[PDB]
Amino acid sequence: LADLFPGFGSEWINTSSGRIFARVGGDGPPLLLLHGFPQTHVMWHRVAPKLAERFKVIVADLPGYGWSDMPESDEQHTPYTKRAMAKQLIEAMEQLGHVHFALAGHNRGARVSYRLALDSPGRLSKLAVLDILPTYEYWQRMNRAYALKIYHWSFLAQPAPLPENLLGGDPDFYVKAKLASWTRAGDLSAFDPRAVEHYRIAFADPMRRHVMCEDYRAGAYADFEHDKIDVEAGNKIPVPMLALWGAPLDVWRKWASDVQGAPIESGHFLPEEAPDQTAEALVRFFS
Amino acid sequence: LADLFPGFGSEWINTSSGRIFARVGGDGPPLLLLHGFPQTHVMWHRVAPKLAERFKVIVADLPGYGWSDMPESDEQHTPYTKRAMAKQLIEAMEQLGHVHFALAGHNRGARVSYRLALDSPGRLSKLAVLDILPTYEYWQRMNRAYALKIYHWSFLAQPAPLPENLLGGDPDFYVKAKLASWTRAGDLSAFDPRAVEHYRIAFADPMRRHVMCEDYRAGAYADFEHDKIDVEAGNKIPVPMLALWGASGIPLDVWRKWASDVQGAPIESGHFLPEEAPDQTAEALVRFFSA
Ligand SMILES: [Ca+2]
Ligand SMILES: [Cl-]
Ligand SMILES: [Cl-]
Ligand SMILES: [Cl-]
Ligand SMILES: [Cl-]
Ligand SMILES: [Cl-]
Repeated sequence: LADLFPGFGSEWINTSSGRIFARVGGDGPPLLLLHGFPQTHVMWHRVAPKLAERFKVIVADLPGYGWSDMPESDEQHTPYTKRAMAKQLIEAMEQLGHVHFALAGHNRGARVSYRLALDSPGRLSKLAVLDILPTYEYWQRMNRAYALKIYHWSFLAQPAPLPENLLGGDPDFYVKAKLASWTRAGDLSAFDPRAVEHYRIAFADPMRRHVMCEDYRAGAYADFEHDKIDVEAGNKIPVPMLALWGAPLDVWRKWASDVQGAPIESGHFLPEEAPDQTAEALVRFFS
Repeated sequence: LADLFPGFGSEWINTSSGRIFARVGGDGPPLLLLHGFPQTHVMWHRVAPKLAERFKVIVADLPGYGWSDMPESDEQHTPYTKRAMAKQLIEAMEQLGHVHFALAGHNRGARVSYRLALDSPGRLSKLAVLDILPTYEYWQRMNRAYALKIYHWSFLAQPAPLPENLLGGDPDFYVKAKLASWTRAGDLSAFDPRAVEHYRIAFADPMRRHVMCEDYRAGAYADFEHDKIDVEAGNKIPVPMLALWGASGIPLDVWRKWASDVQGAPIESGHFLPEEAPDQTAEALVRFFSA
């Protein structure tokens, strides 16, 4: 497994729920970067150096993902809810003395990030979300077309052990196919092979796959209900925020009072498919 | 594999799309019985002997299922569309000299049946559909709760080889889980173990699993489009129809939008009416088809 973060250290950060693994590099204002599914912190490897020219960059594995410890889940999926994950990452950031920081997230990590912003806006100076809409919005959009496109939101949310059983036959296939299918190219050619190996190794562990299913179960149930409370109360994120998407601002303006955004010429995996454009947009925004 | 239709004959019926396997028994007016997923013609074993007291009963494996041949599919899933399956079964029935017949279907076979009625109503005297709504209706209701409660429509419809590869590591566990999950009780107690073995052996063949996925792909795409044309156009089935459904399975208001002469009732059952509630299902069918 390759070290794809030149000039970054490696830290296990203690919390009350378990250690968070992170790569840490740079100097200046602090910036946390959160990956999603089916990836690890490594996804940020093409953009984190650019950001570290200006910021102290913390590139964390989500709770239960990568090298982070796996808290024990429960019937309501609680440690893998985005509220819970956000609380754990706030604790981790406190261990570093960061109580007000910038945050960028992608995929599940972006969901942690907007939930963090809704629950604890004082923690964030600025927020960026990469290629997502709020969980509530995806569920509200879940007609035939969406059910077919984002089938994994309901498949992975089926009660255990259904998805776990199926995934264990040929995990490597599935992860590689999901990586590829979500890119513009529809193959793996946008990824560094070393990064793909990180993703594959993580996905090969049944306990790590189980976490991912718990994350999607939370996405279908508690996360949805947490979002629904905010939409019903008319709550909006006050934190200055950037929404980037792969070629949404209308949607985010319903959720956030100070939001800007732009399409990036990319499939889903912006930091790997479009690293120069992504980095430039993030540096400009967070400066 | 057990013979679950003692005294019925066996036929392999040629069509332009491949052979249809059927068990054939009884005497009287012709009645075709069509199973669905993840089953075979054996699902009817607890009702067919009762029906054979009153009808000439033809218990067919769907195109690509059980012992029927498996036509090669195409990009539009054409042979596994309900339109195409219905055409094929019409040909098979003509080979037996049945150009006007009664028809009952369950699950995918019920979808073949109502599509047959929409395309070729003159073929049918009467039709029964067991524990289904039209494909269009399933998709139109789609929202979070249905996506989560009923996920396999979208999963099995993903482009190949995604579901095929996921199903190939441990097929027995998935087929058994689906059979159980759709019953009233959530276990395998409703089924004869010998029938389960038929289902398991069918599902063990990767080519048979590919057909099932193609059937669900058709269900997401062309079948949905075919139904959409009919509902939008206001076309209704004129054939007298029975909708029989499980109280723990899926209606008559829905069907009335699709059919001009429909009656129906629930039965206390999960989805698998002919196995879970065989006496009641047999009686309901005998009454409807004999009246
Ligand atoms: Ca002949
Ligand atoms: Cl996501
Ligand atoms: Cl056709
Ligand atoms: Cl069905
Ligand atoms: Cl249905
Ligand atoms: Cl009964």
